[PDB]
Amino acid sequence: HHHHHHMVHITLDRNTANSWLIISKDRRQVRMGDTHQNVSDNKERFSNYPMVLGAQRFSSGKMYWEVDVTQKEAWDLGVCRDSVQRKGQFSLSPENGFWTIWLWQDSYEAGTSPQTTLHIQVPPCQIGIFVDYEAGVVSFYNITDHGSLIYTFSECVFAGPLRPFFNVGFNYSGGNAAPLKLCPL
Ligand SMILES: Cn1ccc(C(=O)NC[C@H]2CCCO2)n1
Repeated sequence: HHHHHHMVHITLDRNTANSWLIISKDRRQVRMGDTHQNVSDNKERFSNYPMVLGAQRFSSGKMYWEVDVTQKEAWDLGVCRDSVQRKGQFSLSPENGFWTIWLWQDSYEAGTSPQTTLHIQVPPCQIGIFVDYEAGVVSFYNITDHGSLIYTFSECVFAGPLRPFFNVGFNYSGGNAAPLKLCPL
């Protein structure tokens, strides 16, 4: 792919984070804490899952960023509507305003309804995310495997401003403590 030149500098929005997340001072890394991180509750925070949004809002153009997932067992990544539900249980689907992929139990899947099996020969350590707002496209790339395509959502109906979306996953196993990191441009 030749999307690197649409690179954007993403930072995480503390105010949207689940109350157990720890966001680094530079707002470029997030991990699961072992307890509540001593913040007040607010209507923006994801309550049920270890999720957080980027601060940036996109309503036009082409955007590209990269995320480091090294040594994680579980995570979700992509974009979502600014108006997605924050509280209670929900599925990651385009009907609910999410365009995402994930790792779970040694398999990679795209957040369609129902979910789609991904075919990855080289487990990725870094994921590239490309959004073309006007075209209605969200694509995922395997940076570890020379940028190979993972998945394309096309005919997307964004229906609002988009925000970068992250889920660090639970750490019931003790094997999923590692952070998500936004990689330098
Ligand atoms: C499950 N559910 C429905 C609505 C809410 C909500 O807004 N909670 C946030 C807090 C902290 C201050 C006000 O309430 N949570």
